Amino acid sequence: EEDFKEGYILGFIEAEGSFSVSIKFQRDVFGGVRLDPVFSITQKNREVLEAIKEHLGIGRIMEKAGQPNTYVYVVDNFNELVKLINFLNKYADFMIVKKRQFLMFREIANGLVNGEHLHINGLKRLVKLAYELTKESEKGYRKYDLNHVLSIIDKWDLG
Amino acid sequence: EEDFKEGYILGFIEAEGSFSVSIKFQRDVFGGVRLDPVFSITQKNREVLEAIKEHLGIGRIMEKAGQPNTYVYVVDNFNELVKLINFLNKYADFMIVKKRQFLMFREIANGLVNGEHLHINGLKRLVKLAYELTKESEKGYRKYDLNHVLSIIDKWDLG
DNA sequence: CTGACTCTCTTAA
DNA sequence: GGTAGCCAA
DNA sequence: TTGGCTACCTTAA
DNA sequence: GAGAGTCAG
Ligand SMILES: [Mg+2]
Ligand SMILES: [Mg+2]
Ligand SMILES: [Mg+2]
Ligand SMILES: [Mg+2]
Repeated sequence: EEDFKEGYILGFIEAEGSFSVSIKFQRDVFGGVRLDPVFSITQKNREVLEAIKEHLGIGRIMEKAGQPNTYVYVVDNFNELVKLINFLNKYADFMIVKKRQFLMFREIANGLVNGEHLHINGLKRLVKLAYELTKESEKGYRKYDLNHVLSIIDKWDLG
Repeated sequence: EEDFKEGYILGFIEAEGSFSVSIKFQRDVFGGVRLDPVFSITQKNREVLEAIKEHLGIGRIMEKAGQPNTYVYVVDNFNELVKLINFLNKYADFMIVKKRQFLMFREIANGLVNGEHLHINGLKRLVKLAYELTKESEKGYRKYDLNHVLSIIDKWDLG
């Protein structure tokens, strides 16, 4: 049964999967702030990343910078992100370890997938949701605090 | 599906599961050397460990020494170890990341279960298989090298 | 504006 | 993610 | 001899 | 496990 196989992935994602939304300051972007969603799984054994990549028909594999002979399975473009999300909604309910992260991650991805960040308030909202997301993880951090980012969005608006 | 749930576990085990066989020098044991098999999964989210434990009907949960507020799901007694192994043999075929570790782990666990370590040569073989196991691991280590352990067994045999 | 490659930072395995 | 010490059972 | 709680060591997430 | 820079597209 491949249901078992899909249980393998979801189980694998709960253990070593990663839902992240970076904030990149780009002057030519609306609001002067960009949100960049990135789902990924790191692994020494390139093999498993290959299966998953093949069973989901999305994402790419690479060498993890700074850690030679280690690989990262990544899926970040909007199109593949939707498929990824489509996939997880199916079992989201049994998601134990990372249910919240995903839910918050989906909310942001979809939000961008619906151009919510195309207006000031919309952008501020997603940015806030990104910081909430960080609060959910142990290994995450932020270069600048929320108010700082928000004050940059306001500066841009005055333009 | 209970099958999907079984895939969640196997996937979880491949990512963050642990198959270990410690060597402990105990002067009153046969060969002066003991091999101690331990399967375990560490996790901050105690919840997920509770499920797995409740689903495998075996193992225990504890806080992880040195890492307050982090938990470890451990299954090490011979009885539970067999059930654990019985479980994994089922899907052992699809195991990608840790297939070898398990196979080598099982060989040792079983070997002790059948008292193979009760005769010198038998004990020596399992000890060797343990070092092979460490070779398969990235985060493992040995306090003493193999020849040293083997020379302790020989010393004890003279007595 | 988004894609994606390069690089950086943290700790739970 | 993996080892090893100890002492009771 | 094995159980299992305590303490220690490493890096792949 | 997770965040940010840069520049081509
Ligand atoms: Mg991007
Ligand atoms: Mg792993
Ligand atoms: Mg034991
Ligand atoms: Mg891990």
